[PDB]
Amino acid sequence: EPSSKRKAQNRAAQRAFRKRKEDHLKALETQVVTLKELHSSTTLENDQLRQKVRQLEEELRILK
Amino acid sequence: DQEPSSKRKAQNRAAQRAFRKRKEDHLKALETQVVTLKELHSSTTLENDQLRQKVRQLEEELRIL
DNA sequence: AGGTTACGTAACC
DNA sequence: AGGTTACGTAACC
Repeated sequence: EPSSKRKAQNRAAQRAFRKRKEDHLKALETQVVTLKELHSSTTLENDQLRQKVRQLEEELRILK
Repeated sequence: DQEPSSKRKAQNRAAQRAFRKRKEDHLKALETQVVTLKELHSSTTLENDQLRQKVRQLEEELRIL
């Protein structure tokens, strides 16, 4: 059977490990919410930029 | 004394095993989703950078003639 | 070395 | 009722 010191170390190592898993879980939950707002905004900017390119392409098609 | 019955011990084990499974299934799903989202962010950002260049190439071409 | 894998214990709600 | 909260145990690498 593990010594009193090894027992104590296993409890502490698990306490720490358990906390890191919780921190990581919460960090991923926030990343999905953030990366979803980030995706919805950069894709809206791409709509405006592709419409801006379609505008300049016909404006060059006309003036040339 | 106050010790749970053999059947209750078995149920606590089963319930914990099932709880752990659900928690891990959600972990793998999030990990996958965050990867799908990160690569999508990197993809639509490269596109945004291509559209910002295509909006300057066409403005230089429509500035000379 | 002790972080990690792996499963358990039991009160609590 | 048993899912959930809360920690522990120890071998493995």
